[PDB]
Amino acid sequence: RWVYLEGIFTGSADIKHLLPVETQRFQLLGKIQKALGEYLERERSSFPRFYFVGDEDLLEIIGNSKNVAKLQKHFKKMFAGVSSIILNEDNSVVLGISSREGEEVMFKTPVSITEHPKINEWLTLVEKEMRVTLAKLLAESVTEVEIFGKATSIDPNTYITWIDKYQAQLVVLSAQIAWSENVETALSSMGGGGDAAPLHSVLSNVEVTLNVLADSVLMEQPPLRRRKLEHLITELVHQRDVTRSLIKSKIDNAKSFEWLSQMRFYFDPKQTDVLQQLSIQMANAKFNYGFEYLGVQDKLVQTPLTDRCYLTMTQALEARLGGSPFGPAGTGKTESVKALGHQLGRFVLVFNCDETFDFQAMGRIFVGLCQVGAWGCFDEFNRLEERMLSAVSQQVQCIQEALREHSNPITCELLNKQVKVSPDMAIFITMNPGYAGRSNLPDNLKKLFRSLAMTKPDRQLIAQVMLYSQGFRTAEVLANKIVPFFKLCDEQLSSQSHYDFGLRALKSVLVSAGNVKRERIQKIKREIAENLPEQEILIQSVCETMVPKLVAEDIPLLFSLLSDVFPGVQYHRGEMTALREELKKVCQEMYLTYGDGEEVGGMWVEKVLQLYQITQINHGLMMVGPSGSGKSMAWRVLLKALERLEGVEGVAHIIDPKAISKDHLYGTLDPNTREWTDGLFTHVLRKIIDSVRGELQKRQWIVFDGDVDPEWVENLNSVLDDNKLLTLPNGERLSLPPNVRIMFEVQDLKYATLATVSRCGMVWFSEDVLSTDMIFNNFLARLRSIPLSPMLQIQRDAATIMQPYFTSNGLVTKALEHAFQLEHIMDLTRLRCLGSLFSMLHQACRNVAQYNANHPDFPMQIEQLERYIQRYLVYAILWSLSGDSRLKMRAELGEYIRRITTVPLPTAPNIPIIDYEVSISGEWSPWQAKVPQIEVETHKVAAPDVVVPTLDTVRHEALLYTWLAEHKPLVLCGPPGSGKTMTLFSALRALPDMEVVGLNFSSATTPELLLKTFDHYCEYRRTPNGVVLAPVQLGKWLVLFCDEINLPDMDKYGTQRVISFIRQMVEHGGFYRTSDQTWVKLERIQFVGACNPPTDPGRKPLSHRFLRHVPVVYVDYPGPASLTQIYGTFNRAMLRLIPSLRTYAEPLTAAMVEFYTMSQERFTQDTQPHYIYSPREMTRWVRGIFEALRPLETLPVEGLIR
Amino acid sequence: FNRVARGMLHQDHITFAMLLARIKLKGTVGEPTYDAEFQHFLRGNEIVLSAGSTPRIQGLTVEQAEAVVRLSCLPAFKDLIAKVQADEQFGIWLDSSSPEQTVPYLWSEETPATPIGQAIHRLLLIQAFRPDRLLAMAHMFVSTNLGESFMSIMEQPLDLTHIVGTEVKPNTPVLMCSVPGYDASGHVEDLAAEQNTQITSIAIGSAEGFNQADKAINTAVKSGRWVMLKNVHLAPGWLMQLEKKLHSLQPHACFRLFLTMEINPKVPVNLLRAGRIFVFEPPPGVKANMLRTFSSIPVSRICKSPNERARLYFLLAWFHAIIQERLRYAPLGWSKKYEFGESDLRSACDTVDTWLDDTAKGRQNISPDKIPWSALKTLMAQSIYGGRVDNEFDQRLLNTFLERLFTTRSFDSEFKLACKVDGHKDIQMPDGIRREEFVQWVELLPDTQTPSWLGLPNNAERVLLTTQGVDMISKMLKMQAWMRTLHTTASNWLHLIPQTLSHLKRTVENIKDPLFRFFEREVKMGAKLLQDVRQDLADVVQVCEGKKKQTNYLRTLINELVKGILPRSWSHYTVPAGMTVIQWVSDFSERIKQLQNISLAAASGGAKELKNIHVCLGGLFVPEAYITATRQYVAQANSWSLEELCLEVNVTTSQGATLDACSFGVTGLKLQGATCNNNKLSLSNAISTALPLTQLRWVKQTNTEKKASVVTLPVYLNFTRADLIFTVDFEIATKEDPRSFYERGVAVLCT
Ligand SMILES: Nc1ncnc2c1ncn2[C@@H]1O[C@H](COP(=O)(O)OP(=O)(O)OP(=O)(O)O)[C@@H](O)[C@H]1O
Ligand SMILES: Nc1ncnc2c1ncn2[C@@H]1O[C@H](COP(=O)(O)OP(=O)(O)O)[C@@H](O)[C@H]1O
Ligand SMILES: Nc1ncnc2c1ncn2[C@@H]1O[C@H](COP(=O)(O)OP(=O)(O)O)[C@@H](O)[C@H]1O
Ligand code: VO4
Ligand SMILES: [Mg+2]
Repeated sequence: RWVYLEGIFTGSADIKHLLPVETQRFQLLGKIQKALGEYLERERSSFPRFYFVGDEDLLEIIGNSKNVAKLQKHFKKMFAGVSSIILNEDNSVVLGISSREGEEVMFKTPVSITEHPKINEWLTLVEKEMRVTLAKLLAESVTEVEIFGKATSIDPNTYITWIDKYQAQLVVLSAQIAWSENVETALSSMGGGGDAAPLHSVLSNVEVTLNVLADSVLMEQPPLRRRKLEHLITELVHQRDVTRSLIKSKIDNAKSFEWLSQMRFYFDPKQTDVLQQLSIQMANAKFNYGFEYLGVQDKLVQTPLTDRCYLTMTQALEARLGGSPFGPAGTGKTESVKALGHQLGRFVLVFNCDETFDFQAMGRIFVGLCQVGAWGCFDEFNRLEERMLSAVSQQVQCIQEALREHSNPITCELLNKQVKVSPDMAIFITMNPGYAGRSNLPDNLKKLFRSLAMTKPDRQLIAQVMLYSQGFRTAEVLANKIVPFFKLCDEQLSSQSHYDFGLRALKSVLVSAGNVKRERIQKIKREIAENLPEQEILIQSVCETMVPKLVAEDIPLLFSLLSDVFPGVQYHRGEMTALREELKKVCQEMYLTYGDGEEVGGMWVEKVLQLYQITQINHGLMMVGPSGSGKSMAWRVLLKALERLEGVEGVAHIIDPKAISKDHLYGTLDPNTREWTDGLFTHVLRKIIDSVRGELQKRQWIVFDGDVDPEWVENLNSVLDDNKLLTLPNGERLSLPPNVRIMFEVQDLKYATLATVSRCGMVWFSEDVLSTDMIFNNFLARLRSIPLSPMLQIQRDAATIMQPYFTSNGLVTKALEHAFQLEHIMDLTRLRCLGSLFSMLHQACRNVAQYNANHPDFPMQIEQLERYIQRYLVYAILWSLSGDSRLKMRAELGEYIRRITTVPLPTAPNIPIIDYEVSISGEWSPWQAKVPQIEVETHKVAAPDVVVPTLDTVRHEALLYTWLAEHKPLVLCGPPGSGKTMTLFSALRALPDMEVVGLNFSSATTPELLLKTFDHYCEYRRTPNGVVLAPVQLGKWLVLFCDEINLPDMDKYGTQRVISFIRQMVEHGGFYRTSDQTWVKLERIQFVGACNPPTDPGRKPLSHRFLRHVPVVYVDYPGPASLTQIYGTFNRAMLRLIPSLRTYAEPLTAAMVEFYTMSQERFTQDTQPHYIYSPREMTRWVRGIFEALRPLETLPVEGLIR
Repeated sequence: FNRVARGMLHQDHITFAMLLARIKLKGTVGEPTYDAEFQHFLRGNEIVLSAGSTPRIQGLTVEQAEAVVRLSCLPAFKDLIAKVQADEQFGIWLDSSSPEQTVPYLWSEETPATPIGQAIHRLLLIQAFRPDRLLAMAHMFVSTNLGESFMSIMEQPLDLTHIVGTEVKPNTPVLMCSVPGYDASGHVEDLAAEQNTQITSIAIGSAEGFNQADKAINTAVKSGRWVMLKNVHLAPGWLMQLEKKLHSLQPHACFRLFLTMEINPKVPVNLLRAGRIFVFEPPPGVKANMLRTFSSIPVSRICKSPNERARLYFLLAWFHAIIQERLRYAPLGWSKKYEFGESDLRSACDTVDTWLDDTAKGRQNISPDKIPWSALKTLMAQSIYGGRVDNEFDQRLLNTFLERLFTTRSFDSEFKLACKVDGHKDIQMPDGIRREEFVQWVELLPDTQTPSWLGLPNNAERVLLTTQGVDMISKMLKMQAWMRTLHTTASNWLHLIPQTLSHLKRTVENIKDPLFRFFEREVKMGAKLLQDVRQDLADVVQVCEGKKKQTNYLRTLINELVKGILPRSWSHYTVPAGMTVIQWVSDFSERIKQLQNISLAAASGGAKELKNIHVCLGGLFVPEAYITATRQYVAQANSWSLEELCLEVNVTTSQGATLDACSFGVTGLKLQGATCNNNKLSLSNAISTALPLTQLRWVKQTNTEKKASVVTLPVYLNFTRADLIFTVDFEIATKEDPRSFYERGVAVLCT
């Protein structure tokens, strides 16, 4: 209320001067607010395109009357192709229109802002003058093309001069109008009965003009003229096909349906001063070409399917309906709708509609489309919630029925007000039936549109025409080779989630082939000449696009197919020497292995190079592969190498999309105030677009590392296709700058629709890409550097000690490949084991450092350190590769390690090695020496903090202390009540500088629990060179004990939001606060989780992307003898208040344990959900008997059993 | 009956009529209650019989013999077995077109039964022998109880205005429930316009529709108007609130509230009870289609242009009827369940109107050969009814119908709308000039509609009719530990499925061969699923012995396995929807045994034995990969390229197996409605016919247009025609029409 008006009053200077009376009247709120709203509405009524503008920018536009240079940012959204206005020297008279591609359109009569100071007045004048100037230039170009249209053997010079003189859309119109008049005249002349055909003359004229164009495109041209020739060649090939068909079918009359069904043009220049000179008619429709400047748009090949689409869409445009094409993904529905819209010269606004598009949003959009008379193509209209699909049916029907009064001002009912409806507007909806995340339309709405099925586009024709326009002399043979190649790849190769052999892939191959041809021409010219091997260029582009996504088994299949379709053709990949040396250097500064060919690290460098190629071609990427494959390192290395090679600073924004609600990822708009607040992705994109800090000159990489499901990805469908635009429910449109790449670092695409898979370039990272010894080399290289100076010296000689074991076929590799054959409570992934092993080896080095500190004289020499490290290696291998399995599997792994290795090992012949620790003197010491026969006080038995030492207790506590010293997150998984919380708290009570905070995870837990915990226990939010979240208690480390970590429910696409949040804030060390979108970095925060086995009811297996950073320790139920000792201790403790029951302390415990065993095998969780029997019951048993016995002084054994 | 059936589906009309007939029968004068026979009619299939089923003179099938020996239990039919084998005309009667019209007298009665007694006895005989006609006999039964023309108002178009002005009180809302693909809002918009009654229509949703609808109801009940709430099944809570609100309004008369909804089980029950239910459904039969199409189109709109316009609409209507009633035969007819709706007919009429106005500027008596046939045969094949068509086989079907109807030679006198409609009778084109003549021609249509009217074969509804009859009887009858079992099931399955199959050896020469690459991929996938299925069943066995515990996966697997649902884990190759676990397991055993035979053949020989084996296309994970691999093999064996290759198929029933160097054998293909006496097809009345050892040859393409007698038959994986493998070119025999092949839904099935 008050704040909004105060903010908007200060946005401009002259606005305070405007309406000066109310300035003191405000500084009665309802009347002022409604007066301002009515001012904005009547201003939008004066210039209808203001309805495309929001108030926050309309106020600027009206206020910035004097500074016209400010207006040159709002024109990109008020118009279709207009980008800037060409003004006079004093910026008082606008002289013309400038497209974003640099194609001026100079007004015949300039608008002088001096005599039309009001913004709406001269904006309307410039719109009208743009229409008039386009009409007049089209008339002149039509006359010019009529001069040499009726002739043969056109000289290329005059034709090229005409092409360069006039605008691209005007050129295309000129050629089609001339052809339409020629064919009308020929069929009229032969309409007086069957006679000789002057139609052959028109066919020959088209053929010779096409030959001229093909030769003109063989030689190098300026890029703008190259695009003009592209358009003309596509068009005239279409005209040639049409005329050839007419001659074949022997049409004699201008009224035959073989000619009426063709889309025809009629220019009547003597029309008296209106934009209605040009009339475009198909079978029975009749549209007046709207003179909207479209800059230079990319024309489509007019295939028979596109002709059917034109027929149906024009038929639906007649009778004031709407067009509703549908089909699989990537069949040209959106682009065909846009092609028709620009063909008639219509302002076409594309919207990508998601469920956030509601009744009010669609109503405001329709207000805009009606006031301006602009088309609307609502891509994915079935992604709205079916309630809103029903609700907006009322609005669509209101528009259509009110629009039919024109065929009979005219106004309709939209959002409880009357708006002017123009006949020019249309409504189109493109849909994907049967795809995930899609709603089902009401039958009320399906009758408001005309559906059209677009299932099999004519790909052969598209390939032939595109290659022919690109200058390939063998375009027909190339198309006949390439399209069957794709249909056979779709059949011979295995169907994968990331596999795409549709139309989008073929179009990408064709564009890359054209670029490769141009580059090869330039290279030859550095060293006419049109004997290039064109098939080699095709294989070049195909291997640059279809191979990066190939799985190991489908690579030989694709290459056999290439060898059988293009026999005798050889492919020779480039060397990329400069980028390769830059990559080698960067891999040196990041402790990463570099390789070439078959060397160690080869397949990885091939992967990063393929990634660079796909980055060059595409603007949406997906790095797909099992976790632990080097995707993140690949893209980071490439970003640094490109920064140091090309010299452009590379900035990356990593976002986890599933770690936040898409209301926070894209933003929202409150229903009441109708004010839009940005999300996370939108804020990044707006900062890039509004490059206040020069963000447009850098390499911006927005990476989405997370999970892909058709709920938030589809909001970027309009961003990953040729549109390159992000559409918001606010109606704002954000254009993707050319320096921005969008990538998705994902591990699979099982839950992604084909719609998003086709829009992105797939690079497949196998697990063989990142080999084991490559990780070992990284570990050792980081060890010999990066001090955890005497510390570094210990690290260096320890790494020297460990070297012979970390071999490609050494101890660790064989141990790990054998441990893959064991049974683990959680899925066993290589990186989890390796990470636990590396953290414990770091702890071993820290132990050596601590020892050397404890002996200022006589530090540990090379021999003692050698023995200690080479024994701690075996200890840590056993713990890492079997710390999540039962005792039998741990024993089996120990037996295998004893069988293979030559490290000195304990000599006891019948006990497992896991019972043995390594002392600082490098000797195998039994764990049994560390467990004494404790004597608990006769009080405080079964107390919360009392832990009776046990083998499995000391081993597990030592392991947990090792892991928690390096602040590494970890998880304890086991049956309920087995001692996870007890063991963890015992471990932490040894660490004096850590405070633990408990968190209880239910099925309905969201990252909000974590955020509240941080808001309470970490209330400092500091802002040094960034923002850091730190615990309030200085000098202490906050531990978050997250119990039942695998409990929160998976959504429909297999993602747990809080697990993704934790994984993000552990691996990337922080998160995003959805209040400022600023990255917040964790300081002194670590996590420990406790869970039950995934096999348990209500328990979900955790994601491997999460399991990499957290090793898992399996705490099982104490066995019979373990319980016997644990509770005999408590019994002997409590059976002391009455010194006559002493001899009963031993049977009683046994009795207790005996009963427990029976119950645990009688009433399982199979019978009832609550039949879980745990040592918590024995603890309650002892504590209960103790409470009973505490006050009494004497008691017979009968009372004890009672 | 009329008021109830106006709110029921056509399928349940016969059940309700049979119940009403029972009520009338029990209230008659002195005829027997006939409960002893109705008991056998309803629950006579549950009689347990071990080894008494014996066909006589091989004149009966197993099901027929079982049914007759079950029906022999009744006192009247104690002599069925002797009587059927003592009569020769019974064989003729069994294979008759409409046996229910004339049923032989086989029961023995001491007294001459009343006509209702004969009706029910013939009902039992029809149920025993020819259950396909059972439903068609059931109608006859009702005809003898409630009198014929009892179930006849339903065939007529619905009369909204009479019921709304008469049979509906203001308080009771008018519920209009539409099946998937239908809507009723247009009917009421037309009704309100015709009655000159102002109607306020609102779509329910978005929380503004609620406020607007409440305001509209409030103003309408005190003034007298019509209110529509469209698609009001997306706000069930507000719908409860509306049901509560209507009960206490006491509105002005002439007020009406119409609630348009889809048939979904989440509609409130109390609202259904407090309203008047009208079910809108695709018409039954072409006759009802035509009648309601004509009733929809105003008579003023017909015969405004020259009189030939009247005929156009008629053809149009007839055309629409066909493409509305081929949908009820979705596998054989329209291969996909298209939503050919009333908007299609409205748009077709609009285009016909506009183009016939343009072709003849008012002048009457336009020439039959001067009407713009082209402007309609293509706007309705490429823009109106072809707009919904996905594949090209349905498109060629639509084009066949259009080119056979919308032609100049339809204003003749001997033009035949349909052929072999009664096996020999041809539906003749009516010779009318005015609309009323065509309406009368429609109303005299015989009630012997068969799928042969639609172009489909006459046996395209046998399964559907039997299922309908069984459903009727089940509805009538309804209206009147697992651990041991799973252990036995899983043990039997594990015995049934063979053990794991051996892989294929990788040699230096085998790796290049495309056939070997495909076969290795198949054997590897088969071994992977074989290990998984076998160990899953072994885990279930151990769980059902009590030895092994319960896992979340084991829980899900067992839960969906006792119910007969095929587990999502096992489904990795394409299977028809609704496949049971038992059929799936038999199929899996067949596929694994085929892969085992392949593995032994490959072990015996690497190159000379992977091409001389006959591969079952039905029992193959990816048969498209096999086709591509064979093509690639022929391309590599010679200098030919992949693109310059085409398929020629030759059926070799002799099993001589004289395979050429470019020929691959395939077994297990099934023609749907044609036989191959040679490599030439021929239309037949059998549902499917096995093709033994079709040879596939890859020959270099000549880019020559095929002959007239050659037809392009799709090949699908299974009966669910939802996936194309490839297409075959079969030459047809002499005196055959490829259009008849297209209409009769001839195809080839792998499974
Ligand atoms: N060239 C390399 N040489 C050695 N180790 C490498 C190399 N590239 C990556 N690694 C290591 O491999 C491990 C996993 O790779 P990385 O961190 O790049 O992510 P990823 O497994 O591809 O994906 P994500 O983190 O998304 O699951 C890390 O420990 C990383 O240090
Ligand atoms: N007939 C055609 N000629 C040229 N390009 C085409 C044709 N059909 C599709 N494309 C291209 O393929 C891509 C398909 O994009 P889109 O129009 O969004 O298809 P869909 O809507 O089916 O996903 C576009 O980049 C378009 O340029
Ligand atoms: N060796 C032991 N010493 C002391 N208490 C034990 C021992 N083993 C089991 N317990 C008892 O088992 C219970 C385990 O509880 P806790 O560890 O808090 O939950 P969870 O095991 O589910 O994480 C504790 O109450 C503890 O008293
Ligand atoms: O067919 V799509 O426009 O959803 O890529
Ligand atoms: Mg699209």
